[PDB]
Amino acid sequence: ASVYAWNRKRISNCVADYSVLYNSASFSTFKCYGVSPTKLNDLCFTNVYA
Amino acid sequence: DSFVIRGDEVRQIAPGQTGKIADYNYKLPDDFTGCVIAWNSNNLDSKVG
Amino acid sequence: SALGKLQDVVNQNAQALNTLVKQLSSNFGAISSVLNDILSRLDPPEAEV
Repeated sequence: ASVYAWNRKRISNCVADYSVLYNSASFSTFKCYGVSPTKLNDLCFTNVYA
Repeated sequence: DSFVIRGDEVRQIAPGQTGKIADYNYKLPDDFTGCVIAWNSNNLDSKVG
Repeated sequence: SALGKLQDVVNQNAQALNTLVKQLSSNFGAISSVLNDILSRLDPPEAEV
């Protein structure tokens, strides 16, 4: 979607492998703010939104 | 320490960075002191083939 | 209220201990007041801060 009508998808009830996101070189910017990128596999979350 | 990398990978030669050559090729410590030097070498380290 | 002088000392010491315990719940500008949350969420360059 366009940026004025940006699409919000709920992520819930899943096990997430962020290591395929860290190890992929396709992303020009992979920058996390309130959490380390390598600790994402060690934590549990709710209210995940893309 | 001399090496050749890409143009977008020069941000990863720094303390406290997350990245690819930082993890598996060349890591700088968090208490690193010194200077990192980078310049473009497309005229020398590149071939048309 | 006959024994208020001793009870005042007891209440002051217990209140000072309660304030000192309560001060652990404050984050003092950090992201969390729990050390384990910071150590499990962040890399050491920003977890140090």
